[PDB]
Parts: sequence; structure tokens; C-alpha cells
Amino acid sequence: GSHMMEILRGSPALSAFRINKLLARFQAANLQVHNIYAEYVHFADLNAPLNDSEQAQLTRLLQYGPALSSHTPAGKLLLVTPRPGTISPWSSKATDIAHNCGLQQVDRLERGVAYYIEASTLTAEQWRQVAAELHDRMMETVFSSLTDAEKLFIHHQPAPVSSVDLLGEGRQALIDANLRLGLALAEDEIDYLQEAFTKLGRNPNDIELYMFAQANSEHCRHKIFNADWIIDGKPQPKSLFKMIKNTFETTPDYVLSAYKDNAAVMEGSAVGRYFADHNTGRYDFHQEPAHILMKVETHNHPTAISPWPGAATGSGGEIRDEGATGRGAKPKAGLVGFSVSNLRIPGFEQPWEEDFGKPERIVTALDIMTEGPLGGAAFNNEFGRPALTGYFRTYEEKVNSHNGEELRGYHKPIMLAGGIGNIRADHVQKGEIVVGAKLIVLGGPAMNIGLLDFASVQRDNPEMERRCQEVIDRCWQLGDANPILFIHDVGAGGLSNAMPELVSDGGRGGKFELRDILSDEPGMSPLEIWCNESQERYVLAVAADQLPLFDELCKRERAPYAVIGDATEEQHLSLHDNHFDNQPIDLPLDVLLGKTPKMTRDVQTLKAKGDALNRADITIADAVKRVLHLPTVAEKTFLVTIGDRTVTGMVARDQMVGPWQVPVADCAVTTASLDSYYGEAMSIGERAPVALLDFAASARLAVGEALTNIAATQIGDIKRIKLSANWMAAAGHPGEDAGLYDAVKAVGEELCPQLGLTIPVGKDSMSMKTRWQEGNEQREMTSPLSLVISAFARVEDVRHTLTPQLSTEDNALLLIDLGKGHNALGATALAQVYRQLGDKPADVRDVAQLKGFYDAMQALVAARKLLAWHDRSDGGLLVTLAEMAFAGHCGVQVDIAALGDDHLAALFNEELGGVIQVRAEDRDAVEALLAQYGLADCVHYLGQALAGDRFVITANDQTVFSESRTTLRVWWAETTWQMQRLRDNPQCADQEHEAKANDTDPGLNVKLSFDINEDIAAPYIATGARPKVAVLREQGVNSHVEMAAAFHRAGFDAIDVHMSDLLGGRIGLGNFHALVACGGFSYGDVLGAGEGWAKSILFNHRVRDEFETFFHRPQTLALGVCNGCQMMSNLRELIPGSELWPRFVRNHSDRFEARFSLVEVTQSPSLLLQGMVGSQMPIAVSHGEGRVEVRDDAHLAALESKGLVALRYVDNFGKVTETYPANPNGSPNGITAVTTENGRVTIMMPHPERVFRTVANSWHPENWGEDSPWMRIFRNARKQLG
Ligand SMILES: Nc1ncnc2c1ncn2[C@@H]1O[C@H](COP(=O)(O)OP(=O)(O)O)[C@@H](O)[C@H]1O
Ligand SMILES: [Cl-]
Ligand SMILES: [Cl-]
Ligand SMILES: [Mg+2]
Ligand SMILES: [Mg+2]
Ligand SMILES: [Mg+2]
Repeated sequence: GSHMMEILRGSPALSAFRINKLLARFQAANLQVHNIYAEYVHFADLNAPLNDSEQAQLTRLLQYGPALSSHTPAGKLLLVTPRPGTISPWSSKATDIAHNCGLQQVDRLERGVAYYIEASTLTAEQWRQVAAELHDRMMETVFSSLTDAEKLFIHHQPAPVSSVDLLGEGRQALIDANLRLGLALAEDEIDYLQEAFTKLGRNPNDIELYMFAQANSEHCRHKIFNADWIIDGKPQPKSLFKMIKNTFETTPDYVLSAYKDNAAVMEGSAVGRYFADHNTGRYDFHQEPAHILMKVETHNHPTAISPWPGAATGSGGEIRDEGATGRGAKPKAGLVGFSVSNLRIPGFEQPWEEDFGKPERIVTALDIMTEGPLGGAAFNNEFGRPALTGYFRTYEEKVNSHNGEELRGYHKPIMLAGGIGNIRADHVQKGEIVVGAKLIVLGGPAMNIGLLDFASVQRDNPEMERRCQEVIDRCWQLGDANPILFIHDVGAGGLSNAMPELVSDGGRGGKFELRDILSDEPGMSPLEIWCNESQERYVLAVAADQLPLFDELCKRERAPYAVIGDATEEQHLSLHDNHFDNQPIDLPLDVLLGKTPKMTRDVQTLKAKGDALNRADITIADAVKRVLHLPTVAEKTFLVTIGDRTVTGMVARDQMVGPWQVPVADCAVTTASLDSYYGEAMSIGERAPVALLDFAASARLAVGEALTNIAATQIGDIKRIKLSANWMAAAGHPGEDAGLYDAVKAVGEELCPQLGLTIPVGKDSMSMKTRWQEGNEQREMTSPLSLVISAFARVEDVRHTLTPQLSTEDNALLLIDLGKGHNALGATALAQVYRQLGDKPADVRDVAQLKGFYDAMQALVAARKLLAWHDRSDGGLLVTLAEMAFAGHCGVQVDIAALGDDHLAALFNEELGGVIQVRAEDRDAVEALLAQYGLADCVHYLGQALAGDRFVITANDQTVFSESRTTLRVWWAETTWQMQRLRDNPQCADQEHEAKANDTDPGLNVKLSFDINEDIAAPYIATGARPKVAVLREQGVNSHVEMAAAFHRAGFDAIDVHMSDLLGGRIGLGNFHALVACGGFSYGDVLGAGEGWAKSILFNHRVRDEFETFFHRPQTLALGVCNGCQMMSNLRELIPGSELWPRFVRNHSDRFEARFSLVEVTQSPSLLLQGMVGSQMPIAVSHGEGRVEVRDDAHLAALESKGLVALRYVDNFGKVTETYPANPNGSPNGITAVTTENGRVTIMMPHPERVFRTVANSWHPENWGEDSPWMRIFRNARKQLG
């Protein structure tokens, strides 16, 4: 009706490398395309007119991104847009910016990509193939006109509820609905529904059946995990779930919550929890217990269909699980896992890989590993949690396993996302839901999502979830006045699961109004509103008298919320519809949550034969090369540098280790607070291919490896370590059900209670198989049983963590071989890379000795007797030693004669254990310590790390294997090289790869022009006079807490200043002498990073004036970091002395870069870098749009001549660099900070505030104390103010 759509043209959309890729793709499909050009195009659906000033504002909002060369359009237009009926996340954010800039006339903004294709005459046939290359069929459509985008904004009238005519047709009505709605109901569930509605005397509504079906799936009831079993004809006494709970019955130690919430909780440490007070707005430390929550989800089916959103919402859903623990809690750090079939990277096929086909309807393993990590990282980056540990396994082979010869793999992948958080002691327990409590949906509007498998295409808006987390944080930060009585995440089933679960958990019923739920799709039916799986939502209960407070909190964060119902004493569920004046749902809860009896699974053991490894084509040298090329083993950088590892300022140990930043850390460690050396650790263990031979061994190894990956961290009591067990299986596949029972028993009833390990959380995914028609033949690809164990623990001292970085001081390398010389080769990387399974796999060989291992390591860690540790896992001792030599950038000389005559088995078995490095003078003491724990016969002196490039393995006087360590390290890098090369700018991928081949690279290294231990602010702090700093944040910012903390340590009173506070008058910048614009992803970077934030200031004349006035005062200081640097660069019209500043645009890599980068401080006016000029030291970088862009060389030369460049990326050799990733973003002349003429304003891309604490620097010199060099910036600001 009365809307009108405006078209606004945008910038050129693809860089020269992406255009070439497209042209090459067209060439290789024999489509004669001579040229292709693309522009972004924007569509504004308007509800009232724009005046000229508004219109110019909207046009300006929509000019963003890198200044790529524009061209006059020519050839055939193909416009790609989101498909009609969908709203992109880009839309949600861009429209929020328009609204925050005072353009309420904009109902919605949407974007497309206009492609202009010049081709020979192409059949309509071939035009469709061109169009297919240019869009994602699961999310987008192609139009032939710009005006066709009107279809994206059509207003549809609400669809009414539909009843299913049980009373008029009998059981057939329920049968028909089952089919037509895809309810997947069993016979006995159809019976139950028939009887329930017969008793009620009325026809069920569609919404009620849908809801019921969502509540009664195998999964939502966990029928398998609660089933009775009979195994080989004997009834078993416990369900799988009871056997897991056995670990809690045996070891309840330190557990605060298990099996009754959205996450498990264990005891943490008493530390200073740092946040801004509700009454003052000032950041302060609050000394109190910070207890530790933990959870791990999977998202396997959606990732097979659309991997980017599948992975993104796997992380997003898990983050809501965390925030909705107890009465509200705070995510801290994440972990990520993938298992896929063989990559078969074009031009880099490996000799074990065979193409077995796949279903047409799923994506490939390569597409999952291309798009899926980017999705997981998009959510973690934009929400703001660091991703600090993970796994990635490839497996796809035709093997003689439990059910004979068949294809085993991961066409349906594992996509795993988990994390830890912190929680207050008084919020661990869910509160009572008082009768009459208000029932609220916190979060995003509902769309028709989760209802070609379009129903499995998810959608992520992380910035929305950050806004909600800020509200959750405000609530828990009120302590006793936290108004959240009860909270739950919204996930599977949408509100139709979440609301009834919330009321039911509190022993209440609810009454709801459909029309009070926020919706962005007015066409939706009641079923679609109630049951859709739209993201970034939470449900909670609050007392009516707390609404004004909750409203204030949400409005300050710009977090949408709706009060949608009231908790009732009666245990009934009612949903009313004010629009249709009727009652879509009217049910007793016991009807809905009544569910018929348990399952019995009556099953049989199948055990694989086992075939000795045929070693005809195997040599040691060839094996080394192959194994280094297995993705499971190979360097993981493509999965690591795409995800932030520094947000919060609490990351102590990330994946990257040492001066050469080699991703081999065995576990993650965070600090518990910004004022403590207590912390938390996370590790993973998994060994699925072993399950093709021995189900229970595979489970024991997952537990064992979690422990060996965590063991060189200072924990103490093994009972401190708590596990998530995520069970992936093809239930019903022959042999798999008995295997599953045996595996759960092996860990739940046996190994975990014996070791003293609790499993207080877990999940299950029980249809891990794919079937399709290939020739005329039915084909199937079935996963091994795949247990993933994640281990979580309180850490006693983060400073004492060891890594695989070898020292070349005089040393001894000692193998701890928990295999006890079994040296198994079955189901190893070695076997896999020669297309075999082998005979007998590794296993836990001696439970006492595994515990003894852990205890001995804990003793050695606490006594500081270890130089390094690296455990043995995929690729064996060979890979353990190789990875240590890579991390230490050195050689090894080791002898293996004591490990058996079979050198292949000694080097490549994947038995538990690993290598410790000790000082030579400590070898005897360490061996005696290990002997005290019962390990003497498992312990073997191997030799030593030596300076240089030789990787040497001997056995008596024979050389078993010898090769350049650089050669091995480059082979090991080739997979990440190839993935980066196909996914990112290939020039950057090549530069990064090639740098690894230069052994003379000295690694990160420091030069200091000042005393980093000299607190120049101390005389000021000692007065007790603390100037304020405005810690400025906009919606989506994430790095404000640690920014506050850095200024706090330098003597400031850090004030939380939201952009909403400046709009509402609750703060005025006239009361401040210092302001800092913080990092993150304001508005998700939509409309260009920092742009929405800056233009919200520029387009509100009052706030614009406020900023201009602050910056023109003679003594004020300002700092902009990351998103803040971008924001300040985007309103330089307000900042004196800033006329030569550049813009900050998409990195040359075309990828987010989370790096620990070397920079030098350069001479400039900057008052914040006084005393530091000439210093060189690393700094945290975490950005996608950090590349300095200038208008032309005139501009660059002027900026440089003016002397305003304050930081530059250098290589490890100390030279100013544009080579990647030493310069991570492509900025000319390495530029990454600039200042104004007077030196009072400085802006920079890297994050000094994330690394002001030495313990939070991924690598640093051993002689540093608590302060890193970057503390000096904050101290300089304090001293300058005087
Ligand atoms: N999917 C992933 N996402 C992020 N980090 C990962 C991922 N997979 C592996 N990593 C990290 O890369 C490094 C090497 O991984 P891997 O060799 O699987 O570990 P390990 O063999 O010690 O179990 C580790 O620091 C690990 O946390
Ligand atoms: Cl499925
Ligand atoms: Cl070092
Ligand atoms: Mg490994
Ligand atoms: Mg390891
Ligand atoms: Mg592992």
C-alpha cells in the first residue's frame, strides 16, 4: 500500500581478485563471459517522505566501503538479493542505524548486488548457469530489474489459525496433518493426541499440534538417552543418562549445578569482578566468587544445508545457553569443533581421498570448512567472546568396520560450539516464579525461520545478542536487586518450547497474548509466530513492580523486549489473539508435556574384524609427508586467525604459541578477572575413527586426551576438572547402538569415576548418517560413533602454563608413553593416509597410571620443573616432536631404540602421553618424580632440542628419519595455505605461507625505549585525585570493560558512557577531560565499520555539538581504539588538526585478522605515546576493516610529511612492512595509528587495552613483570592531565 521504495546506488562490490576468480570460474564451465562488474545497490522502503536534508543524510549513510574503481554499467544486469519473505541481518542493522540517525520514515533498508555481465550470445540455459554462480540458492534470488526488489517489501495480512478436524473426520485428520505439517509423530503419539482432544471435546489447532510435535521429538524428550536397553539378550540396569549421572554421584566435588539448567556450574575463585555500578555509572572491582559455567552444543544438520548460518547460530545458541544460566550470567570464552569428509581441495588432492559422491541437497566438506568457520567466527567476533581452543577432523573412507565394508565419514558434519562463562554465587539457582510474574521475550523480532531444505537455513544477528547480553549483565550486576527471577534461552521450538518450559520449570502455567510478541513478518500465522526458530531471543520472568527498571535497562542498551504474558497458579497454557479475537492455544500443561512411555532398545554387539596394516607402500619418510598433509594433523591457522583471541583482556593462553605464533597450544587459559592470576582452562579430546574398531576405546581416549591436553596447566586436584560429553552417532545403524551403550558405560560407570572426573553436562545428536542415490544404487555415508569431550577447570596460576615451545638451553626430552609399548596403529592418522583402518587401536592402558600422569604433571607444573609440554594425539610422537620443533623454531636429536624394533609403530601410534622438556640439570629429579607415581617403565629419555634446522630420529647407530625442520613445518602448513588461498586474497595466503620457509625469521622480538616497570602515574594516583574518563560505547561495542580497567590502573575513574546516555542528557562531555571510544562491532559494522556510530553523532545536532566542543577544548585528550578509531576517523570534521587523516576499510586479505602483530612507535605529536618512540613490541589486532586508505598519493605524502603517523607494523626483522600478515591489513607504510597536529587525539587499530597485562600477551619476554609496555599509554594520559 502506502509505502514507497527508493533505490540508492552504492559502491563497487568486488575487488580485482574476486572478479578474476569469477571470470576463471566461468571459463572452467565454458561460459564465455568477457567481463563482470558489480555494485552494491540499496533499497529503502519508506513510510513518509524525506526532506532534502534527510535525503542527503540517507544517501551519505549509504556510501561506504573501500573506494574501489567505479565503472559505468554495461551488459546484462543480474541483481542478487535475499529471497522474498526473508530479511537479511544487514537489513536489521542498517535500518537500526537509519532510525538512530533520526530517519524514522525508513521502514526498512535492504541491500543487493547488481552484477553487469558482458558475454558472447549465451543461451537462456547458459544465462541460468551464470546466475547460479552469482548467488546462494538457499538464501538469495536473482532478478532482472532493480525495481523487482519491491517484492522484498510486500505487506501481507496475518494468516489465521487453522483447526484440524478430528471431530469431523476421525483419526485421518491427525494423519493428514502429520504429513502436511511434517510433524513426524509416531503412532502412539497420534493415539495420545486423538485421546487428548477427544477428551477436550474440540478440534486441535495446527499450532497446538506443531507445538506438541516440537516438544515430543526423540531429541527434545531425549528418548535414546532415557531408554531401557537389552544388549545381546540381557536387560541392562541403567539408561545412558543414568550412567552419565553416575559420574556426579561418585564425584559431586566442586559442582554447583548439573543437569538442571542450560549449562553446568562449578566453583571458581574469589576475584575482582569489574563492571559499572548502576547508581554511579563508574567501573569498579567487586571482590567476590566468580564461579564457572560451561556448555557445549552441536548444530550438525543445519550446517550440512547452509554452513555459515549453521555454524553462526550453533555458537549463538550456545552463548544464549550461557547467559540464561541461573538468574543471568556472562559468557567469557568459546571453543569450536568441526568434523567433515575429505576436503579434495582442487589441485591439492591427497592420495587417500576418493570421490564417493554426495547428496545434491547438502554442501561439500570443503564448502563446510570454507563457510562454516567464518560463520562461527562471525558470531564469536561480533558478539565478542574469544575462541581459544577447538578441533578439526577430516574422515571419509571405505572401511571394514563393525557392519562390514562400507563408507564411513561426515557428509552430515559435526559442528560444535561451546564455552565458559562466569556467574555470581547467588544467581546459580533459578528463582521462584511468583504468581502474576510478567513473562518477557528479550531480543529480536520473529520471522518465519526454521519452519531444497529452506527450513534448515538459519540466520544470525550477533549484534542483537550482544545488546541482550548487556541487559543480562545489567541485571546480574544489580546483585540482590537483579530483577530476573528466571531466564531461559530460546532455541529449538522457539517460543513454543521456551515459554512452556519456563512456566513448567517454575511450577506455573501461563497466559500469553500473541499480538504482544515482536514480529517483523505481519503475514505470519499463529503457528509461525509461536513456533519459528528466529534467533537472538531469551524468555524471562520478572515481578510486575520491576518492569520500570527492566524497561530503563533495555532502553539504555537498545535491546528490544516485549512483555507477552503472565505466570498463573493454574498449570494451564493459554495463547490469545487480539487480532482475530480468538484463542489459538488453550491446553492443560500436563496434556502438552504428558508423553507416553520410555523406549526399549533391544540390540546386538557387532565387532569389527580388524586387518593388520598392509605396509607395502609405506616408508617412514613417505608417512611423515602424508601425515603432515592430513587436515586433522596439519596447521590450523585458517580456523584460528579468523576468530578474535583477545576480547575481554582475560586471555592468557591462546592457540598461537611463542615468537613464531605457531598454533599448537594444547589448551586455552583465561584469567578469572583483570586483577588475578587465578583463571579457567578449556581442552578437548576426541578420537572418533577409533570407534570403527573399538567403541569403548574411542571413548576412553576422548577422555584421556582431554586430560593430556590440559595437563600442563596449574590446576591441582584432578576433581577440579569437569567434562562435557557430546555424543554423535547414527543410532540404528548396525552395531552403533550397542557401541554407544558400551562407550557411555566405559566412561560413565568406569573410567570417569575411577579418575574422579564428573560429566555434569552434555548433549546428543543421534542421526549421523546421510543416504542418497548415486548411480542407480543407494549410497550411504555413516559416521563412526563420535564422542567429543570438552574439559573445563579452575586454574590456580595462569602464569605457570607450559606450551610446546622448546627451549634450546641445555635440556632433556622425555617421552611419557602411556601406551606401555603397545604401540597400536589401528585407526591412526598413519592408517588413514594409506586408506586403511588396521587392526587394534590405542586405548587407556592403565587407569592408575593415567591418574599418576596427571598428578605428576601437576607436581612438575607447580614446582616449575618443565620447560615445555606437548601431548601425543593425531600423528603420534612424530607429530608431537615436529610441532614442538616448529613452536621452538629449533631442531631435535632423538633416539627411539628403546621404544621397540618397529620404528613405524613407535613413531606413529596415537597412544596417550607426550613429551616433556626439562632442564638437563633436572633430568634425574624429574625421572625420580615420575617413578614415584608409578611411571618408570613408561618414561624414556629421547634426547634434546638443539639450535638449528635439523629434525633427526636415530635408533642405535641407524638414522631412522632426518629432514629439515623448515621443510616439515612448510609441509604441515600446506593445508592452511590452500584453504586461505581459496578463501581469502591469494596474494596474502601466499605471503604468509612463504614467510614460514625463511628459517632466519627471528620471531616476535622487543626493543624498549623506556622502563616498562616505571609507574609514571604513581605520584598522581597517590594523591587520590582521579580524573574521569568517558568510556564511550555504542550498541554492539564489546571491548569497554578492559578499556575501563586499563585507564583505572593508570588512576582514572572510568565512567560508562553509552551513546544513549548522551542522547538522554544523563551525561555531558563538558564534565570530562578525557574520552575513549572503545572497540567492537557497533551495528555489526553495517554501513562500514564505525560509520553508524559516527553518523548518529553527526546527524544529531545537539550531540554533534557536544563532541565538537569537547575536541576543541584546549586541554582535553581523546583516544580511539579499533571501532573507536574507525568512528573517530568518520567524524573528523569535528576534530581539530585531523584534516589529513585516512579512512579505515576492508583488509587487503578480505578476512578478519586476529593477530599478535609487531609494531614500532614512531615519532609524532601524540601525547599518549610520549617516552615510547622507537619501541618495538607486539600488540593485539582484531579487525576486518583496519586498512588505511588514502584518497591518493598526495594525501599519503601529506599525512606522512605532517608527521602524524604514530604506529607502524614492522616485520620480525624490524622493517616497516606491507607484507602479510606481519602487516595484517595492507595499510600503506605500515600505518596503524595517527594523531592530530596538537597530539591531543590519537586513534589506532590495535588494542593496547587488551594487552596492558603481561599475562595477557600471547608471547612476551620472560623478564617482564605485571605491566606490559602498553600500560604506558594510559599512564601518559594520567600524567598529561596532571
Ligand atoms: N575448529 C577450530 N577452531 C579453532 N581452533 C582450533 C580448531 N581446531 C583446532 N584448533 C586449534 O589448533 C591447535 C591445533 O589443533 P589440534 O592439532 O587439533 O590439537 P591437539 O592435537 O592438541 O588436540 C590447537 O590450539 C587447537 O585448539
Ligand atoms: Cl538429518
Ligand atoms: Cl621466547
Ligand atoms: Mg594435533
Ligand atoms: Mg594436544
Ligand atoms: Mg585433539
